[PDB]
Amino acid sequence: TQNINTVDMGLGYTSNTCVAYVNRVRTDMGVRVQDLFRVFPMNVYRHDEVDRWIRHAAGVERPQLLDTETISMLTFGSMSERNAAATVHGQKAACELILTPVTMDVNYFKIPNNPRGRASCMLAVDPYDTEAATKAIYDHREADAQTFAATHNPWASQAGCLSDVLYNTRHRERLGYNSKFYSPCAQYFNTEEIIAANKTLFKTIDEYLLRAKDCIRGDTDTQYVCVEGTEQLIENPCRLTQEALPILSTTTLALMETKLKGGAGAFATSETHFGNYVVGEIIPLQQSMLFNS
Amino acid sequence: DEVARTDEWKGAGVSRLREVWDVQHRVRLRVLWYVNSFWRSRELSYDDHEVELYRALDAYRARIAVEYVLIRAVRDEIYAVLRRDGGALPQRFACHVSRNMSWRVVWELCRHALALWMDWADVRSCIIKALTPRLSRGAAAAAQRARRQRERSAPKPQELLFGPRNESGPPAEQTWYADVVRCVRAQVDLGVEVRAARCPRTGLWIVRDRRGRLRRWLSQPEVCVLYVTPDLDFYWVLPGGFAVSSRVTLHGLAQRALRDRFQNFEAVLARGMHVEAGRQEPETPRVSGRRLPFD
Amino acid sequence: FFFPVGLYLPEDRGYTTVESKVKLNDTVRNALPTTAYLLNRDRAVQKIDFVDALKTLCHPVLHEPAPCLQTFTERGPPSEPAMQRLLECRFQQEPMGGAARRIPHFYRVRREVPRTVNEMKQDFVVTDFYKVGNITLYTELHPFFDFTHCQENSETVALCTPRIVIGNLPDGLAPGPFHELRTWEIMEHMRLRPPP
Amino acid sequence: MENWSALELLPKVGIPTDFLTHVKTSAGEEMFEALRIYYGDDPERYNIH
Amino acid sequence: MENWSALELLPKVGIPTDFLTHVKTSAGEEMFEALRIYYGDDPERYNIH
Amino acid sequence: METHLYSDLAFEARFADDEQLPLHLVLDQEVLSNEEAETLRYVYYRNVDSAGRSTGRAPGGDEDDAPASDDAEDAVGGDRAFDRERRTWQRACFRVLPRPLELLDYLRQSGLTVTLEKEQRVRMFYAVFTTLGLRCPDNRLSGAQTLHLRLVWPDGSYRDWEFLARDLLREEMEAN
Amino acid sequence: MEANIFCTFDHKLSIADVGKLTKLVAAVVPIPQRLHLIKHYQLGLHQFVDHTRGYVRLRGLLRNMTLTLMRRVEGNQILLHVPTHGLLYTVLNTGPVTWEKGDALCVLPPLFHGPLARENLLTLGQWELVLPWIVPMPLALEINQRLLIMGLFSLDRSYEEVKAAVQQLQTITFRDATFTIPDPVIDQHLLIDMKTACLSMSMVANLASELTMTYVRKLALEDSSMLLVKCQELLMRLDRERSVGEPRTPARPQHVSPDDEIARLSALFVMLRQLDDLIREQVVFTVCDVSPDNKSATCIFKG
Amino acid sequence: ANIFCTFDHKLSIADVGKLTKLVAAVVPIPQRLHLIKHYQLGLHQFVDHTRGYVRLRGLLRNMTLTLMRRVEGNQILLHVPTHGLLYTVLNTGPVTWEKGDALCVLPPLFHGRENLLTLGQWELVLPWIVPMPLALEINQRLLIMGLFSLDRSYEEVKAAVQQLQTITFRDATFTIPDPVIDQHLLIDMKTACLSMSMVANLASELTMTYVRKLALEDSSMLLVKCQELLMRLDRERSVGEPRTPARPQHVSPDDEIARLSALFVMLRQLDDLIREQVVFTVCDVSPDNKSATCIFKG
Amino acid sequence: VFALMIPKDMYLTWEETRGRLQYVYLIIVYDYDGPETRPGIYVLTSSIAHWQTLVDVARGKFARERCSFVNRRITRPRQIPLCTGVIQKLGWCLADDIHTSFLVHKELKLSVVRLDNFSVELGDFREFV
Amino acid sequence: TRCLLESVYTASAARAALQWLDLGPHLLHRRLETLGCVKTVSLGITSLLTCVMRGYLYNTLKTEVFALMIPKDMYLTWEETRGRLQYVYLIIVYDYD
Repeated sequence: TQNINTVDMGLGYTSNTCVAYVNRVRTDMGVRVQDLFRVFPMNVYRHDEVDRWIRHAAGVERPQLLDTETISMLTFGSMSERNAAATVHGQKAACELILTPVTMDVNYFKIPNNPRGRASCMLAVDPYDTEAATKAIYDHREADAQTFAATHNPWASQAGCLSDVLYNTRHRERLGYNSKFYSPCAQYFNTEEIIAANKTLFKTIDEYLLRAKDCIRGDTDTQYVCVEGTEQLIENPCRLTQEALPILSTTTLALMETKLKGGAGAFATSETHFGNYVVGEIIPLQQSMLFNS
Repeated sequence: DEVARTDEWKGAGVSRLREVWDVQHRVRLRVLWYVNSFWRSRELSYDDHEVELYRALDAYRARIAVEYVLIRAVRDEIYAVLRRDGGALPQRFACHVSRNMSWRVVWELCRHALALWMDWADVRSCIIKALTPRLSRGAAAAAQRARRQRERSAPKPQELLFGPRNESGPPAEQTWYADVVRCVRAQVDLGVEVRAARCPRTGLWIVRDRRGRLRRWLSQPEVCVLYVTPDLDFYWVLPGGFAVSSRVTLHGLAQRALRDRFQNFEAVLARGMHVEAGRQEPETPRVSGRRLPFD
Repeated sequence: FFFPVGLYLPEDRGYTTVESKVKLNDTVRNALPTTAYLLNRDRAVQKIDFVDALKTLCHPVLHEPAPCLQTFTERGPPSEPAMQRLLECRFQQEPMGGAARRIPHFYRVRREVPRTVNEMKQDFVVTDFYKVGNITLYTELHPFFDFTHCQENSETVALCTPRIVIGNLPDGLAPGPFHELRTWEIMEHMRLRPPP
Repeated sequence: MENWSALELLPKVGIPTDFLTHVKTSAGEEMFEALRIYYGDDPERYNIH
Repeated sequence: MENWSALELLPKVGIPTDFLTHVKTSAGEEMFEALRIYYGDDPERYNIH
Repeated sequence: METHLYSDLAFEARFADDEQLPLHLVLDQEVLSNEEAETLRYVYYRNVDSAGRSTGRAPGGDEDDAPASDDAEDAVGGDRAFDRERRTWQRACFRVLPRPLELLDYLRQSGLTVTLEKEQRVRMFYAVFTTLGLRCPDNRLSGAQTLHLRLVWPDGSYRDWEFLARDLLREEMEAN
Repeated sequence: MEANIFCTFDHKLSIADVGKLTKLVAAVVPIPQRLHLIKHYQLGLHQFVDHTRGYVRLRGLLRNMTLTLMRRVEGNQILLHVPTHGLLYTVLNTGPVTWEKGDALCVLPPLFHGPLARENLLTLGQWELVLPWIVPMPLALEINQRLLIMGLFSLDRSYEEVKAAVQQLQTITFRDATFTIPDPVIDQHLLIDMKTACLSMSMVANLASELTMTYVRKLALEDSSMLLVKCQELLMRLDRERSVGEPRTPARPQHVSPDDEIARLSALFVMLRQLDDLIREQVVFTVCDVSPDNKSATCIFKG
Repeated sequence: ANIFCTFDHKLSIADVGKLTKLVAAVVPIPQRLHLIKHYQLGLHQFVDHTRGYVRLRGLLRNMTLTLMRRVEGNQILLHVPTHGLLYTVLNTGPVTWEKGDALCVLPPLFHGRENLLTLGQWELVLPWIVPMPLALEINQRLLIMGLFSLDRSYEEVKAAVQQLQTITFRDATFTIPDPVIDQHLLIDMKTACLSMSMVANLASELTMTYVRKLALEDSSMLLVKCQELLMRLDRERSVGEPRTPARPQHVSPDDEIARLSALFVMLRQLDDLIREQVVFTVCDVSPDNKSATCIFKG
Repeated sequence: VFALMIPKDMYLTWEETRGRLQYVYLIIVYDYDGPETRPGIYVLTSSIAHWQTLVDVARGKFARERCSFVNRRITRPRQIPLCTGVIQKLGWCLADDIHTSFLVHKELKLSVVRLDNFSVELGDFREFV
Repeated sequence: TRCLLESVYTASAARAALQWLDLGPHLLHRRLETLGCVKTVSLGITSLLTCVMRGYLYNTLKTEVFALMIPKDMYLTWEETRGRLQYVYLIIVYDYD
């Protein structure tokens, strides 16, 4: 054994990194939906016949009892969802769904935004100002900082929403859930963590470097929360900026065919045809960057 | 080998299923009869002589009347004291008034309000809610302690200089229950909780919402309010703060009837309760149909 | 990444900029979108429909509004003076015995009644429903359920009630033209595209 | 928590400093643990015990 | 609090001690302001930090 | 259904002293709400004779028969009267079935055999099974006897109803 | 198998903190899992401590945890040693209980001691190191017995009558020291324990033969002594509460049968062992040495 | 771990020769200590006319066990065995061991006085190491024989105790001493019998009330079975009496507390009796069978 | 040390997310519901090492057999039932070490469960009601 | 705060001061005379305090300057942005209930 001590000899940041090159996607970039019956195994419908009928109509099986406190102490989180028979496209990027009104502004999806419908970046709020932070993220009588509307999704933006009780980890703990499953929504709906993250500039940079990092098991078909060792943490810039990026999506196969037929730079532009539309990818990821390598 | 009672209970089964309503026909429930109950083997006799049923119905009538006789006592006390003082009543709640107002119409509205309150008063009126804590066991000892504190002699210099703190008096803010009757659209709100405090500049009463906001129905001409204090003093207040004051006598009822009608329940130790008294309870032990049972 | 599926674009302002590039044959299935198309890890085409969401949508948690009501009631009624008009409704059961005869007696008194919050939602247009001027937004918590504050026993209480049919959604979140287009879709499904 | 008086009294080695941002911005934004600021002349360094 | 390990390590002056009563009696009857007693061999003095 | 069997055995064991016979009941959405059924804590019952006198009090009357006195210091015969009043209530066992069921089908799913004069099905959102004791000291029981049912919830609130023996027993006693 | 376990403190340690740690060497610290590397958050009972939740829950959680001995604080690292069965170790007692040579020790959640001061061990921000009490067998047995008795007595009673009896039951006096059981609550664990006790008592009542039932009555008729007087007080109060019957003399034995008695007594002993398991904790140390200041002892570790 | 024992009496060569035959015997010590006197060997310390089997069993529980190693001219060397290792031990019991037996330690019921090492009113008495079934059988035989003590006037009970004294164990027969002397029972055995009778009597009374208390919380089928069993027990027990057993409901708190505490304190007395201490496991036994190799389970 | 072989029918586990360290037990349970008695034999793997908690969860699992034991006691008064069941601990192994395997001997093919690096620490036949 | 600093002054002399203050018929300010601010203490059965009545507050070598401590309930300001130089006053106001 040999132990090492390091002293930093700079008064400022004396080292820099850049993400220079990428060549793989570990996940499938798919469209498969998250299985809530896995994450919430205890719940059943009150009438047994309708419970059987609903579980048969979907692809899910019988409910399961969450393990007790002593067992949870002795063991690790349950990996309820088995691996698949074959894995061609790699790890499953499970999509989590937020219910929105049909009249929600389509231009909202064409730029990086909070899927919650309201801005919640703490770098805009004064440090350690808890009341200002809560008013910023929750008060719908105060105009949203990003768009100056009250919200673009009333069913997700305010305290006690459907999506708030679905994805906020406090409400999940209230309901009883399997914590082993990774949730892509948790970073946006975790109000208490976001409020606590409201520090000064360099403190937030240090938090971003050290702690506010995702960690997902890389050896299983479904995204499980990692054990905090033997797996290195994953940088997640969206955690700091509190936004999601827009992906290339289209409403009809005609517009997808047009995008595939066009030359370079076709994926970037967004187009509309009466009731149909395309949203262009914010960075040329799909078109060039994955396939250049 | 012998046969267990449970096996013969199961095999014998039931043969009855009957619906029974309560006396006032509010609630219906079903009764099961098991052909293996020990009830069968007894030599039981049964008879329903008419005079016994008549007496039972009279006693049941007496049981119901306990609340309404008390309400009528409050009403006739109101009329008695109003006659006693010749219809002249003083301001007792803080409100500003004008000499130019036509007070005859508000007198008429007060009469209408009295009629409407007597029409609508119920078991959930402020009177019953105010007297119910009196029936609790700690009540008598607390009253004795309060009286003994209230009339003790002034401290001498020795006890002020040496020894214990001064004995604290009662808090300035009290909790009352009230019945609010509105005439313009017939509406009576029974058993509303209110906080009462006495104004410093003038010794009148000020009533506030339990959240602390000022109750404003003194300013509304169409509403009269009846207040009852835990000392069983009642004020019948018409707008402007002018009130009729008297005490809620209840010696017209036997102790047994009042007590067995609405003495408060007291709990016994069960699952989830702390063995020590007064501790913070954990979550309530619900049994639910939304979830799988814990076993 | 985040992407929408199922949005309805305003027909009163519809436009196209790709008329010279694509043509869709006149069907309702083209008119009202239900599908979103994406690219795979390879540049292959993949598809999502509402049927695939059933693993999420059918779970009881979406249909249970108890935590929503708990949050709604734990934070009290709004204190802003402009918002007080939302709290003034009171609802009263009363016997049906003499109702027909008593109907004139109700109008006998010439007093107006407070306007219910659900009715107030209906007069916002589709675009300014989301603006800060929409007072009622603090009640629009769940798509499937209704919320309001009301006066009960001279106190303010919170009432939660389920929307039984989709027609009960506010006009700002599901306008009339959307319902008409959806009916056209159902008729096209039933082969009634030109109706009798 | 640190002995600032010992820092003030003891001899020091002079270096050219290279804060990227303004030094007061680095202090106000909490670049360092164990910060102390004072204005003018603070006599507390003179009371040795 | 007094760090007894420093006394245990540093050089000491040899003295003929004179307690009128038994040492454990004077210590047990609380003659001394601060006191530390240990039995056997205490490894504490060896972990210099 | 285990509650009914246990209560029958318990009343059989206690009959010599108590002279109370068991009465098995089923409760559903016609008597209590789903929340009330899910959160129920205790069920209590009281026996009242034809004269309106509760069982637990003295046969020849009590001090409680005196009128109340309006004195706060006296309360209403406070501690002694409170003790006398509490003494008259008795606690019964109960079990809650929190999910919709058909009663006859449920009973047949258990070991019981069911043979009714008319086999009409009864459907209920939930069921509370409880057994109450009816007092018959003389080995006689009068149709004018009254029985009270009390349900208590964790906050201490309660709901009361009363039934008279005629409605409970008219044809059942005439059959035996 | 992992013998030595590394624990990393995620918080910067001062000089006072490392002084406290090096003072704490050879104490007994419980761990939730026998991992190779753990964070300091997992140390001790603080991760589980919760008032308004009760004593029995914490007792069960502690009983499931694994025990380690502390050594070698080495600059932001501490090394925990998992003892092996049958070997000889030195143990530090951190509680107020008085150890004596030759007795067996059990691990239990801390009780409330008289001076009310308690005082903290290391305190890293909101985290605090709280250790269990290593206690001799008689005291642990008394605690479990009184907890069960309190549970059985309290059910179906009002707070008023249980107040004085519970205040009396909670207080323990052991070797000139006074302790109180801090937070008893009627819980699922206590209820299943009570159910098992009730089943065992019913089987004991069913199994007991006529002569083992009548032995006490025969002695009461034949002999007189203070112990017998104390027993007869209880039995007489029970009989008088039941009926006005005077003490009946027993009869001539009807069916003498050694084999029947032997089988019946064997069954009774099975039931008695089952009833005894409810209160007897697991022995973890047997002491044979003690420092005269009662600060440490030499003990043999038992699994 | 080594323990040194010294003799301050005056040994002869005959005494040494008698002592060397016990080279692998099991010797109990009151406490672990580096250097002890010969007075503290064996059970001779505790023997007195007023106490018997129960007290010696209880004392043997807390004692520490040692094996012997051969002798200096005046000093005995004792070895404290560690758990899990294997050692050679001497068969001092009245029966023969065999492979796989679990061995318990018991106070000696009888001797032979053949080879007692006596040094001025002190003598070395060693406990019996016997297989677990034999220990169980003789323990419960003694306990039963204690209960019969109070009415031994009848002939049938005398025949019962006569049958109860004799024991046969795989081709060995011997007679257990009668725990009653001069029509009286020693105090420790009397307290044991009193405690077990009190436990039974208290259980018979308290069980019904606690069944009701628990059934109020939940009414599982197990409580129904317990209720039926207790009703049967009361019916059979009351067959010789009129009317009813008439158990009441309004029990005073102090009576209930006293009854529960008495039940448990009586349970604590028996805990030494209900369990046998098993500390050895014999792997290999010599054909001579007077010695064997065993694994220490202490 | 060695490896332990268990047939598929005799294996059961109650926790579905196996802890890193697994203790194994031998459990036999008597069912008295029939005219004879049916002793069910099982081999159990669990992360619980404390015997009392394992007994409590086992009682929770096998309640029907407890009721059957009491019913056997009441039904046949002249006969004394043994117990509800006994539990003995023998072994500890890691979760990854557990595998499913097939065995062929005497031409018969059997499905078996193996604990690849089993360590033997045999406890005691302890009975529970 | 009243409860806290009433528990602090649980001495015969302080209670005597309070009784003397409330006893007479005069207004409070007629009974009071202000001396200044204190900066020293020598403890004993009778303690000695040294108080300045014109000047700054500092120790022997002026190596430390002392502040003036006002309890938070008694502190009062009437301006949003403070002037560079501030004067401080003592106010006693009577409510005639």
